[PDB]
Amino acid sequence: EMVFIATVTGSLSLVTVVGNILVMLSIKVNRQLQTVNNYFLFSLACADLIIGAFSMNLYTVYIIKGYWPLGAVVCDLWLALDYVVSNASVMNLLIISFDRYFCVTKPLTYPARRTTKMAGLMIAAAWVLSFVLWAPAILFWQFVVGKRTVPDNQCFIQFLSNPAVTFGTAIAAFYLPVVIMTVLYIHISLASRSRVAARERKVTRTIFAILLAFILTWTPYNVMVLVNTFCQSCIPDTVWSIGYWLCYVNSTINPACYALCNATFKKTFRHLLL
Amino acid sequence: TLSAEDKAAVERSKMIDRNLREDGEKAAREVKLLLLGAGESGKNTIVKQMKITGIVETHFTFKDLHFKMFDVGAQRSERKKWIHCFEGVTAIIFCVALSDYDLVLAEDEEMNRMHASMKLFDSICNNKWFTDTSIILFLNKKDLFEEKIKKSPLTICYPEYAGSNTYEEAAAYIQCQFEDLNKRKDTKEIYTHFTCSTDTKNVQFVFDAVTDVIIKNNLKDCGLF
Amino acid sequence: DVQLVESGGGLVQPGGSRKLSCSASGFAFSSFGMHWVRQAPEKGLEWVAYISSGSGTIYYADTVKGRFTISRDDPKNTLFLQMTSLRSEDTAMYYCVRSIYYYGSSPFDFWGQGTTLTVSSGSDIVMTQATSSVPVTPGESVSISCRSSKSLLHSNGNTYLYWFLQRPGQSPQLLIYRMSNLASGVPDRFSGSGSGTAFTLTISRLEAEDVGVYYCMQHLEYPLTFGAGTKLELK
Amino acid sequence: SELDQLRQEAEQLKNQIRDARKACADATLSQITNNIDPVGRIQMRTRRTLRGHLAKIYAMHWGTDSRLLVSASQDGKLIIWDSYTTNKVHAIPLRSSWVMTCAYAPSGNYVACGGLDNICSIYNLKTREGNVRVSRELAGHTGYLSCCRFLDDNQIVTSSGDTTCALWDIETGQQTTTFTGHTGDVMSLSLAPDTRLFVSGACDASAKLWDVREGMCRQTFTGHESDINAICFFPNGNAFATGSDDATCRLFDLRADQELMTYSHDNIICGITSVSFSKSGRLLLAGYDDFNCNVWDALKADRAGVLAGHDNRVSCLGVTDDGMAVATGSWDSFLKIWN
Amino acid sequence: SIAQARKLVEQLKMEANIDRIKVSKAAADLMAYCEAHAKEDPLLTPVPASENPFRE
Ligand SMILES: Cc1nnc2sc(C(=O)NCc3ccc(S(=O)(=O)C(F)(F)F)cc3)c(N)c2c1C
Ligand SMILES: C[N+](C)(C)CC#CCOC1=NOCC1
Repeated sequence: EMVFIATVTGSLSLVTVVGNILVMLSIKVNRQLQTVNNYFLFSLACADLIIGAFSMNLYTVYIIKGYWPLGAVVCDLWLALDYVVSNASVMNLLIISFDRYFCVTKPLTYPARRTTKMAGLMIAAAWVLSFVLWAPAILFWQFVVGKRTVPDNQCFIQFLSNPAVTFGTAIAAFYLPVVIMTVLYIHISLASRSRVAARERKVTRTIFAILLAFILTWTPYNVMVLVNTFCQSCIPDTVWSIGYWLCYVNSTINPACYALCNATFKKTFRHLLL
Repeated sequence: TLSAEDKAAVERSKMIDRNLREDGEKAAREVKLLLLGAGESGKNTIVKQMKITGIVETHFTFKDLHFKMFDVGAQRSERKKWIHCFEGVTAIIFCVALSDYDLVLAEDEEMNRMHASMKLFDSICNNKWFTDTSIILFLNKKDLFEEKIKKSPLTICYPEYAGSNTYEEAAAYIQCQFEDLNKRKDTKEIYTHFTCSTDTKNVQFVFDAVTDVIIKNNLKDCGLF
Repeated sequence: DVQLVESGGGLVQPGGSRKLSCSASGFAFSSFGMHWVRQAPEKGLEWVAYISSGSGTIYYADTVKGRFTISRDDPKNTLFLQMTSLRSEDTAMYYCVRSIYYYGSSPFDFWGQGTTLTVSSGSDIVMTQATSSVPVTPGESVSISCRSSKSLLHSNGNTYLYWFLQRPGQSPQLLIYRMSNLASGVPDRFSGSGSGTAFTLTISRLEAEDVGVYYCMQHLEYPLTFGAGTKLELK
Repeated sequence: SELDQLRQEAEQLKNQIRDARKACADATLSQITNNIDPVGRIQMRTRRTLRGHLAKIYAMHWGTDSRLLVSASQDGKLIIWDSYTTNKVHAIPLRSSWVMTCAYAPSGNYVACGGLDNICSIYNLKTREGNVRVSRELAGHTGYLSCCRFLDDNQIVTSSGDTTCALWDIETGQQTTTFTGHTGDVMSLSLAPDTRLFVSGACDASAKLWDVREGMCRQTFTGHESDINAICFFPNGNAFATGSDDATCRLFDLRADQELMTYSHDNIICGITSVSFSKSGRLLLAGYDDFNCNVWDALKADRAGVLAGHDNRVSCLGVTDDGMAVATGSWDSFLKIWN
Repeated sequence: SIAQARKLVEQLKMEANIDRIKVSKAAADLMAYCEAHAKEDPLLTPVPASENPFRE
């Protein structure tokens, strides 16, 4: 049953785009949700919209056909798009963690010194950092070595076989932001308790939920990439597909763990659905 | 397109806009407290501690945090016509005199001041405008209450009291009855402090409670709560 | 009371530099745009420079562009005109004029006394005051005519024509602002009637303090241009 | 039993007034205007949106030129706007930020404001120094000041929460006349077109007509079941309309001395905050707590239309002197111009 | 409260003794005023876009 897989993954893409568009509509329709904290959610939902709309579908035709017949230029454009936007999603999560940390730890000074200019600066910094770290190396790695090692049939990145570049990209994209996010959210959990409890347990359940989602989606692929550059044949194509799909499902479930947690978004969601 | 005087009028309007935005930011960084309580319940002593007709408005600054406090005790008009003006305050400071547990009201015979303060607290705490607003409760005159509790028992105000005439049990009973008048336990918190004579631990208590309220508000803004 | 005092005049060698100051007292100085207007001794008024309230907009006349610099210091309530490369034509008496702009305001309402500067040795709207002198007697109505090369009526319904009176030995005084509106402190016998490009200022029951030179100014477009002035004298 | 006999005499007088009112009620207003055509459907769009206030707007008032309007909000700022170009002509900082009413003088030279400070402040707009100064502070009310209206540049009528209205001479700051009789807080007033009479609605569910010169209550109108938040005269001056907390508006007539029409719907349970009339008096516009404004056929009591553009309670509304536009100010910190 | 009682009685006297016309006449007068000024009301009937200051 090959075409059934295309239908279920298309439905998954539909859930991703409809959730992220309904988060953007919740921010714009409702006046009471247009806050500085919600601009980061806006940017994150735009990145997850891009991932749901474009990155998922080309992987669906890739897995159903088995090989990549579209071409080699469109393959490089797809890789640069998927990688840059996915990194931007992770960086948006990292600056959401930093913003929440500074809000809880310094409640009296930090929301006074956080403007819309600083929110725009950090969103721009996240997208610029993702673009600079992922687009030139993927577009130009073949030119740097002078040849295209990637077979035309299969679409993947040429520098995945190089150990140093893979370790640098993996450490920068995932193994440093996940440890920064874990430390910051642990300190958010500790700071939340009333020095002067239901509040602490509720926010700690929220912290554990979002951290478990990020770990259980991004981690399997990032493990496989490091394993692959040492042993090329160890990972069969099906496992590679699982890892990438899970990375996509992170963007699918992002407007549930982040947006829905604030009940005003739930009110605006249920009103817009009916 | 605009004439020269139209362009200069637009420029004046934009200067007015920038001054309004700066004044709005400066107003937003301050803390607003609504001071309530029965007459002669220690509100004036609270104002004198914090400081160091119409609406009295007291400013002070503590640990680089600015506080406006609004006393509306001189308004003899009906409360529900103007209480919605204080919908966005940070907290409500409610003063209750403990020594009034045996004193009858002077306006109305055979009605107790403590029951009247409980009815006022029940009206304020469960008001539809203050569903999320927190309450800092000050139980004033605890030394006069400890002097009175040796001779006059609590049973003349609370006949269902089953404890002894010692200070701590009676004070805990009054605190528990005031905190169980709170219907919306989940959405709001009530902070309770006893009077301190010149210790100045009340400005510190208000600071701590307001910091807790600001932390909870930031947690609600960031979506974690 | 409202007061603007100018200082910094004197005799300057040609090609030199000088800096005029205008001290303001008795009004909210930082809410008014300010103008410098010169007056060569035989000739009439000529607009020089303008700085807006809050210093966001600065305009110059074309014959002082690049040489003159207008500035304001709002905490000290002071207006500066730094003038370099002074030519012989720059010799004039200089006035600082306050003007505020909102709906219904009256710009150019107060003029300073002026400081004297002596230097030793195409698309502008042209306002024409054809008659230079008119002999008149007290108690007689009199009309002063101004003519504009361009229609001063804007699309918003305003006609931007201003009438000023300069008594002998005094600074100019605002009489009529925006063609038909009379100014504060001006007697009701003055009236202003205009139809796009031709304007009339009517003085019914003329008195002894109405003699002097009457100027029409447009305020539709920068640079602001004055008429040559119509003089009223007794007998 | 002097107290009881005067209570019986009062009850007898009330019975006589009720019978005299029932005598002069041959027909209703609905029976006479049953043959006139309905106004159709009134669709008014938001032409302008005035932005700048950062808190709830509690009152607004149009200038008599129909282009300039003052608005009062609880951020502590009176803003005077130009409706045509959405330009801020003036921004006046208030000494007390708890303001509930604002008025703009018919000459245009002054504005007034007041609120929980129990003081009516008069601000001069045409000053030689170029700014807006406090020209006068009127003190003497012992409750919150709920409404104020200029008669001319020297006289002003205020209503207050101390159950009294007052006519003030501005240049000496003295209460020339005090109007007493209301037992509850007077929440609004309205001046007649000749400014000889004014009506006031209070929290005792009653409206009183007052002579300005002789200082007496001419007529009292009942019928509402709750506090009368708003009141507004009919353009001829022979009728007024009241908006109350019982979700009804009511049209009373001064010469027939009784209620003429009730404007209510089963859908509407929220109280009315503001009422006004159109220039012909055919439309009655009312702001509500449900965040909307309703336009009623004032002769037929049908809902002619809905002004729905605010995210919070419509706290105030007004119609220009030429009847060109309706301004609605609301608790969501915006004013909207509709036509 | 004899003063307040007698003041309420005198107030109800001066409110009782007024002249009152019939409701039908006042209703006819309000209807006549509303139809006498119908064409002068911009809210009732929309004006052209050129005439309307806010639209134009
Ligand atoms: C460095 C590197 N080296 N090799 C590969 S190959 C691959 C991939 O996904 N191929 C398509 C495919 C083939 C087979 C299947 S599959 O049987 O699971 C079925 F049948 F389609 F479901 C899925 C997808 C990569 N992403 C990849 C990478 C990153
Ligand atoms: C693996 N997939 C292409 C599906 C998404 C991606 C990526 C690269 O960016 C990230 N790596 O780990 C964290 C960010």
